[PDB]
Amino acid sequence: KVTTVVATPGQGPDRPQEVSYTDTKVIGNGSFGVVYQAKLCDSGELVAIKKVLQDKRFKNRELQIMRKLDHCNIVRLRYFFYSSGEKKDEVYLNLVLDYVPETVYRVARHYSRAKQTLPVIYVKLYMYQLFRSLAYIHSFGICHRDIKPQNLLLDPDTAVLKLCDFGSAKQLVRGEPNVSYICSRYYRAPELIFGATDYTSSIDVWSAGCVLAELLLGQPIFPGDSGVDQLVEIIKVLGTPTREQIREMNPNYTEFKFPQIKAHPWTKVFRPRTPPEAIALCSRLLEYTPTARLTPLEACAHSFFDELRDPNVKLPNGRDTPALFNFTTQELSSNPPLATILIPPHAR
Amino acid sequence: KVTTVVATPGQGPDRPQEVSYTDTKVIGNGSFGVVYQAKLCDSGELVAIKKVLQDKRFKNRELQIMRKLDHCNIVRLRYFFYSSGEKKDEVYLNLVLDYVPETVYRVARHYSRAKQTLPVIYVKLYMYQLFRSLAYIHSFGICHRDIKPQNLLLDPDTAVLKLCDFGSAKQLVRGEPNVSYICSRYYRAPELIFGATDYTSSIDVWSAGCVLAELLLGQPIFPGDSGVDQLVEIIKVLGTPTREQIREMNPNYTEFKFPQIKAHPWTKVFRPRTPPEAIALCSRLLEYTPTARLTPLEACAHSFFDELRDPNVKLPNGRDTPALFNFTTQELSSNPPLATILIPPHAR
Ligand SMILES: N#C[C@@H](Cc1nc2nc(NC3CCCCC3)nc(N)n2n1)C(N)=O
Ligand SMILES: N#C[C@@H](Cc1nc2nc(NC3CCCCC3)nc(N)n2n1)C(N)=O
Ligand SMILES: [Cl-]
Ligand SMILES: [Cl-]
Ligand code: NA
Repeated sequence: KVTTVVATPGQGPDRPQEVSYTDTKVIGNGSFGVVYQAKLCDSGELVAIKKVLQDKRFKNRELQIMRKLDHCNIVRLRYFFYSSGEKKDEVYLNLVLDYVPETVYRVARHYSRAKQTLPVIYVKLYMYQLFRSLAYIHSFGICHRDIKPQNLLLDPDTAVLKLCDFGSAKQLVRGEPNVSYICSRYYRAPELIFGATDYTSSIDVWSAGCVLAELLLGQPIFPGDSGVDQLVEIIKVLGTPTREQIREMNPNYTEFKFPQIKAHPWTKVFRPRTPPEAIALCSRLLEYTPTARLTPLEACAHSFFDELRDPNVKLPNGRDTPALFNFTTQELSSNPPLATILIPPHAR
Repeated sequence: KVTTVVATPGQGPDRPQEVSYTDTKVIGNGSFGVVYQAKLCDSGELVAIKKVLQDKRFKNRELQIMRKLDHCNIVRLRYFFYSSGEKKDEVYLNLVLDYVPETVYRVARHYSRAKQTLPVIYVKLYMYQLFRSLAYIHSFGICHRDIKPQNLLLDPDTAVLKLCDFGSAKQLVRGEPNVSYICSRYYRAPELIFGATDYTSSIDVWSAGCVLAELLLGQPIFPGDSGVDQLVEIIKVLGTPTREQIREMNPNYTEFKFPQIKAHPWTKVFRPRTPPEAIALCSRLLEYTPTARLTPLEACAHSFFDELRDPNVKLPNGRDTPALFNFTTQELSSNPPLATILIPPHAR
């Protein structure tokens, strides 16, 4: 009922601490392992405890990444500790994360059952914060590789979004291959569908574009149970990829024949009330050619998010906007001059 | 109510004729298009009509393949015709197939939802016929590439199984590249998960192995929404692949690290009392090394199907089994001496 473990502070001094927690229950299963909710005894603060198999023979990459990340739009690591668990003779890594009450997946499914779509102000807020989180991790060469609604945590009251799951995350290095089989069905970049191993951080931009399109639409834009089926849905919207485009995605694939279809114009993909700036942003995210896609920071600076930089912007609930403009040098490092757009006059 | 088209027979002279049908209704969707049931006015016979967009550029390969195939365990293409459809000025190919009332998918789910398993006699009947269809197409060098319960049709009362959807099927040629992104989630050989463009007909055997497993087990054996999750599940059963096994699947993956995990003995994967020869056949289909997997024809000859060769065997409904032993020469061509096992005494 009250459990006590010795744990290391996620960030801060490397000094072990006694940590007591109660009201423990399973909130999720998965290929990774188990997620638990619990309450810290000292503070009363809720946490989420992600428990995963530890590879006995090399240090855990997820832990390593999560210990260097510090950002308002990434879920915080409070503590970690090793333990035994279900399977015999295994050591488990336990990541003690700040609890967050909702996910983008769950909110999006709430409006879908009400035959409604998320109000656009929320879509700007959440997508803006996702892009800021990607700008941050990308500035360290870290690619998330599994951007999807389930991994986007929301606090509905504050409209703050936090990026979870660094279980697939990896620092990408040019000339060093990467497994092609990361990323979840609907959110996978074409280069990944094509089994590329030399892909870039722009795979997260594609994933992010799929999420935005999906919030606008009320359903996934590129569904399918096979790669073929996904490609067809992609080709239906984007049109047939040229050979030049294919060579940039996976050069092994340039001589394959593809379904011959004309690009279905973007304005008719989305609902009539969809804002045209949103449609423009989707088109600049969901590009075949990886380097033609907006960077996260450029995405942040897109006109769709202008309403966020309006000093007179309020949320529906009445509350002010969360922190959107406290950008660090690290965050801006890919394109410092973009600060002139991203940090509006009323915040300098 | 009555629709009249000009259609060409699936087989025989390219002689377009008037074909009238009625009692038209939708029984399916997909990336491909839509599926209809209908009734042929002349004969009263039921058909399914697969409607798909046509490429005025290049020939339809699905059509080409289905015109050539003649086999008791492959759905017969009765007619094809061109039409107007969804997109305004676009040409649709309509494949008119023999109606079959059920699928393995539906049957398996019926049982699944009731927390029961298919009786093994039915697992024998269906999997044997599946392997027979595979031996036949493979003998022409044609790989299906999308084996899964939804593509397996059956008549409940005769117990006959027929293999549908040749939309992904291709004649494979060694050393010539193929798209890796075919085959539906759960049924995909690990070489496809690794994005191999170089692969063989043995991907169908892996898939078939996944169907056998799924019917014994009551759920898919390697679920997951990412390739990584699929692979975790695979390794938990098969154990970590050796460097050599990896090289046989995709040599570009040899230098990546994999979870160090011990094989789960195969007997403890399935519920107790699961026939041991069902388990043995599974272990010879679901092999990392693609060349180590049984051929379809070897699969048919496996002891798991001995009961089918019994002169006294009957279906549960009391009728005789369908025709299981009337092999052609083409069918036996991969390994003709296997006829000794495959055609039992009472059938010669
Ligand atoms: N575990 C885990 C996720 C990240 C995650 N998921 C969370 N869910 C929550 N809360 C849930 C929101 C969904 C509704 C029930 C609790 N809180 C946190 N910190 N995380 N963090 C992963 N796969 O890495
Ligand atoms: N079209 C199509 C499927 C094959 C297919 N599916 C069928 N379903 C039926 N009948 C349904 C099966 C069970 C559900 C009711 C009707 N009949 C036929 N001939 N086919 N043929 C494909 N993806 O190519
Ligand atoms: Cl035959
Ligand atoms: Cl049945
Ligand atoms: Na090979």
